[PDB]
Amino acid sequence: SDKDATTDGKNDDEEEEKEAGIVDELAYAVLGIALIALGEDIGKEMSLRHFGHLMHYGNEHIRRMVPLAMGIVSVSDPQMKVFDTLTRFSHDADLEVSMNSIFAMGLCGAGTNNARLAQLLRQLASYYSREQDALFITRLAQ
Amino acid sequence: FAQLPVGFKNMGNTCYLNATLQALYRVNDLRDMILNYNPSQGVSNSGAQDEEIHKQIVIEMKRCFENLQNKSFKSVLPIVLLNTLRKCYPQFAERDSQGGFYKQQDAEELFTQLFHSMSIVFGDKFSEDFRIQFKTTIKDTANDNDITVKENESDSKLQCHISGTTNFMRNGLLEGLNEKIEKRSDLTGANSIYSVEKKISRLPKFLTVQYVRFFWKRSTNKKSKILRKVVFPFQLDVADMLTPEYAAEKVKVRDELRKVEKEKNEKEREIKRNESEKDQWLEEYKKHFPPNLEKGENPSCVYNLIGVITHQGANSESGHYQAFIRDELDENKWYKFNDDKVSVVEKEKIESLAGGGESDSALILMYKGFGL
Amino acid sequence: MQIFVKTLTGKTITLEVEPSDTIENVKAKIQDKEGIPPDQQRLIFAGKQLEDGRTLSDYNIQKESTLHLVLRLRGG
Repeated sequence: SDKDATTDGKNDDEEEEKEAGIVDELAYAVLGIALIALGEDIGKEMSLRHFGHLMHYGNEHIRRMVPLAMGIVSVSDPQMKVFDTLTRFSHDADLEVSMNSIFAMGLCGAGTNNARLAQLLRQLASYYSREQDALFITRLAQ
Repeated sequence: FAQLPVGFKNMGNTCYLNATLQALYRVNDLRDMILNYNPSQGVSNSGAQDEEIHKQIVIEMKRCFENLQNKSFKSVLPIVLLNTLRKCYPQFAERDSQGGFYKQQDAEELFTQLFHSMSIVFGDKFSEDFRIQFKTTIKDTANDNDITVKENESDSKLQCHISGTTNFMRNGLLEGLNEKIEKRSDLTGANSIYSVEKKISRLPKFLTVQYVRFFWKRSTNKKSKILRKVVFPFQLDVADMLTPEYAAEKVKVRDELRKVEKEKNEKEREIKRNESEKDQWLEEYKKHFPPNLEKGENPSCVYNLIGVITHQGANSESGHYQAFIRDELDENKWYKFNDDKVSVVEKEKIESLAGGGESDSALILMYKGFGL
Repeated sequence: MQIFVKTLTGKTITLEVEPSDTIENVKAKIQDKEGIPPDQQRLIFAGKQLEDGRTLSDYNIQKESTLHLVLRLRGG
């Protein structure tokens, strides 16, 4: 509950108060992941997944850099359910952002098999991001 | 994920066995015969009681190879085989002081001993598969007064004798199948220098050439290792070491096969933008093979490169043999077998193993007949 | 019996031996004249190794033959 709440506070606050603060709240999460890995082993499993949805809820303005940067590192870390949650943000306009996700995620997926359970999550995520020349967009906001 | 074979985990002081086996199993007849072994395969009977130890060894290869092909496995045991080999030859069964455990020597010797065992079990007809027959003329320098012709001289691999005559493999092969024999015998003269030229009279279907790397220094009285750069072509042509007659036969078949090989290399690239397609070409290739072909013979004078054993580090007295084998499905895709660490490497990595220096360099090269 | 031994430097020397003699005598005699110690010597004929416990008639080894000498190397 604690890990989901810390993130959930940041997302909820940042839309409603103004919108230029949205960019700043992204940095807390990056540091939060580093803190949570030496603080609790179990706590890490939850916070990886919350980060991808931190971005999607708050509607950050930088959708190019951060999912791809997260994604390489998060292959080692347990819980591949992380990639799925990164791609809900990344989807933006389809085949804009989503090209890099497909390219990067197909490498780590093909390259590494370490359980057929782990493989299933990694596959699901790439296919989400794309549609067909930006058929629809997703915004958590109204 | 993708399909990739398994390797051997080195116990330690065992790589001389582990490294060598991999290269051998690439060879298509080799892997086949160990699988299709029966306890009813005809033996080269003249008596002998070690024929029975030879049988046991071939069973151990068969199960190692079954482990290797099947994925329910990530490590292939050499332990049952090690026990059989130590019974068979009691030189591997000694004990080192201040170092430890069971005596460690010699991937060359080991390939020799393994082919010996297989040829007893699978007969002399199997001996011909890697065995090379020569035509040797032993003849005086100037006018001949004493002459002998030897075909009973034979080998199962070439010995490229380095003496600083290597910059290319062919030169050193040519100066170690060319030689001068000095005599210490009474004729009507004595100490006549004879020119000896060995020429290959029967090609093997599978070629092995070993580089000789050792020397006894006599100016310090201690073993050293020769280090030299020798480029080896992936595509090896032995035309100049055959007699004219035999060369004429194999070079004409080779040139037609190179026409079909060219035709494949063009067609392959187009369809890109596999096994069955190779078989459609194989049925075309076999038609240009000569009608006088016999058992234990390459239908060409050309061979392609399927294995390199490399030896790395410092002196001889020391060694950790890693190896390179070529994929059995590909032709420019190579697997690096560093015991159970198996990886894909490219042509460029194979090229780099020419050597000189403390780096990886070649000791044994495995090829096989049929260009492609 | 006169036999030929192809050394590591790819030069052929002769050796005077017997077909009843053991490989240990053969290797001892090369030790006298070159200095090489038997337990590093490997005498090959037909691509088959001739162990210390073998002789020079087990594989029909007569005169005008050439054995191919190569040397050992340790490790594992």
